[PDB]
Amino acid sequence: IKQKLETQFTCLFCNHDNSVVCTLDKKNSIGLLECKKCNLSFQAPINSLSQPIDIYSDWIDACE
Amino acid sequence: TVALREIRRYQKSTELLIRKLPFQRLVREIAQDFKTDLRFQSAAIGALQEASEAYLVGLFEDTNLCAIHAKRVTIMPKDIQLARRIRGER
Amino acid sequence: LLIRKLPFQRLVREIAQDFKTDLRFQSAAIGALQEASEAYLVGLFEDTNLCAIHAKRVTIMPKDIQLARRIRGE
Amino acid sequence: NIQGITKPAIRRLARRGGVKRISGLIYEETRGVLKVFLENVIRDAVTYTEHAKRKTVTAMDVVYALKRQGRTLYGF
Amino acid sequence: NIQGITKPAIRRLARRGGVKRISGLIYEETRGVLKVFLENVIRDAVTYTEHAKRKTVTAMDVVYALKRQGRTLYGF
Amino acid sequence: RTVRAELSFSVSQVERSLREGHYAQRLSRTAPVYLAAVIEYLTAKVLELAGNEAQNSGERNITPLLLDMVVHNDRLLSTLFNTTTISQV
Amino acid sequence: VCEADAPVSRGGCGNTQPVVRKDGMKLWGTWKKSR
Amino acid sequence: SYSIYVYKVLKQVHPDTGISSKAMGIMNSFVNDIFERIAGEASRLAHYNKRSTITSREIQTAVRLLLPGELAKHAVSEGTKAVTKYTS
DNA sequence: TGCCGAGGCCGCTCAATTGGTCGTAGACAGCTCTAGCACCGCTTAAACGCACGTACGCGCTGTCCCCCGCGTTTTAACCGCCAAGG
DNA sequence: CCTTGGCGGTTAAAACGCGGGGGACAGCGCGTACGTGCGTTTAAGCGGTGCTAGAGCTGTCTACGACCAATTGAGCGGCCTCGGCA
Ligand SMILES: [Zn+2]
Repeated sequence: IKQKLETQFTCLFCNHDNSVVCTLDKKNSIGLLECKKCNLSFQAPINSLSQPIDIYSDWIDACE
Repeated sequence: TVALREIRRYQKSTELLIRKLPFQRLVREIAQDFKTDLRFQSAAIGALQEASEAYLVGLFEDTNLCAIHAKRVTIMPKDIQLARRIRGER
Repeated sequence: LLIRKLPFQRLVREIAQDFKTDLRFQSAAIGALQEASEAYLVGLFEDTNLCAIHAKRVTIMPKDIQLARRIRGE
Repeated sequence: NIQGITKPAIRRLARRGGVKRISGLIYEETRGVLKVFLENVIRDAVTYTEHAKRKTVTAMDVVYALKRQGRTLYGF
Repeated sequence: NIQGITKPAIRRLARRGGVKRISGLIYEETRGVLKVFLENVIRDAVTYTEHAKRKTVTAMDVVYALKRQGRTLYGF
Repeated sequence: RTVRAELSFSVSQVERSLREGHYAQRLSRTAPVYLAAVIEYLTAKVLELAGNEAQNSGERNITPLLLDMVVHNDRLLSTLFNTTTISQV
Repeated sequence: VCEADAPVSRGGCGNTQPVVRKDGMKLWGTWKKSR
Repeated sequence: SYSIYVYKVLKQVHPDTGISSKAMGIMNSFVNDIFERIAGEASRLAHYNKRSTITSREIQTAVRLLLPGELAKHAVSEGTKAVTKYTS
């Protein structure tokens, strides 16, 4: 079953903190970051061990 | 006969003929393809469904006329392909 | 223009007399009416043609015109 | 009269429309469609002229009457 | 998907319209006519929502989108 | 002025809407009385038929099904509602 | 949801009700605004 | 907005027949639509003649344009026999 | 026999009335445009008959794909169970 | 002892195969009234001055209704009194 989790991470674009939601689909190995504010979306691959800090880390490197 | 029966019935009533949940899913899917996670008032979706069903029903009236014009009792693709063309939809 | 312009003007003045009296028309007004009327009739004949062809009829009949006009909402 | 809308002028319109063959009853049915179209547009053109306190139906009253039917006309 | 517009819902609608017997190649067409109608109305409803700086498509945005097609909807 | 003109709609509220709609820069003295009279006629022609059909059918109240059946029947005003759709929801 | 209408009005206001959670000395309520 | 007067005309046309709550919203959207259509059309009329004041004459013309036929005739007779009763 | 339903009185908020600007709306004049309405010369376009042909329509046939009913069965969507933690 | 992570159990109906049996799609036959290209003759159609004036175009003048500013009256909601059905 998918996991819809709220986090305390700051969006890299709109800068609103505590407004990034992480949807981790392990059945297809696809993780999804969403803002609740500006609502920018970012997709990245996840394994079985990943957690909201794993894809949010991949989002920091995808920008820089 | 049962076909006629249904036509006597549906034309008598005004309830929505498409299932609510499914329609909600279709609308949200299509909308999601324009702008991500768009929230919807329930009345917005209801408006969309009323409009869509009225549209399809009218289309089926015209389609029926096109089929009957061709001395047929069964509506086919050439009917809609005609009704919508004359409507200026295509 | 495919209709004698003058005949379109006559008919026009006649119909117009039934709405408002002692009317006068600019020539350009009548011309506008004729362009509009002929464009309308041509389009209608296209749709009618489509109805006839639909009913193994490429040759328009009154039935075809009536179907076309009904679907147009006319 | 409506009889000025001659048989070969409707025939020409039909040809311009793509019709190959015309029945013998289209001619009175096309005059009855043209008369309805003119009774719908001239009523609005006469309404714009009576509203403009004129007695001459200009071509912009005809453009406005065709605009009120979704038939915008360019060139006047 | 568009497959949620099922076979008997298109049949029911046809029954309301007055259709007696319906050929098989009409549901896909309807699914393709309904999708064009929704792609024409939802585009205008999303345009009114993005113009109103909202994120929730209200029912008055749908009424305005249907009003821009000559399909005024009463009751919202 | 509504009772004085012996009408039922307020010339005032509608006039306020005209001011808020900003349909022009300045209204006339008798333009909202004519518009309220005309509107009042259309409401007293539609609801006259809805109240005629509720007692012809035998209904007590007026439902939206009565409005949808009347305005698309009654060729008197069915032309005004060629392109309308009562929601019925 | 607190129903405005009986399942006829019951005195309700129609509002959906939140899921109230305790976080120390503070209570947080999460309302589901009207998938 | 206009729902308080729809019931007031309904008390005159049918003092025995009541109306629902959805039908009041339908008649209120009908009235706000034929209002924002007549005023809109009238606004177009006041621009085509380069005027600045919407008089009752631009309303009578927008009623002649919008309403088809007998509804416009009756519509223009009720507005005229309400403005004349107003000025007296 | 007596208290909650309805009308009346005291506040609230928005509508109605009055006075000064103010540029834009209405008047009015000078004057040229294309619409005014009447006649020529010529011509592209129109009124009416033909006739063998291609299209329009009626009747019979094939087989054939939607017609009506039943049964579980599955997504989607509402209500209760495994056995880990804090 | 109590409340979430994923999982059976919880319905209205359709995911319809597929058994049965017939309405009706498209090609094929015959079959008749109507039907346009070409032919005649025409009555109106296109282009030119000649004449005559209605009211648009553009100019400055004079002008009356709205804007935003201080007064202030009527409709409506919250207290508060009066009254007959149970
Ligand atoms: Zn963001």
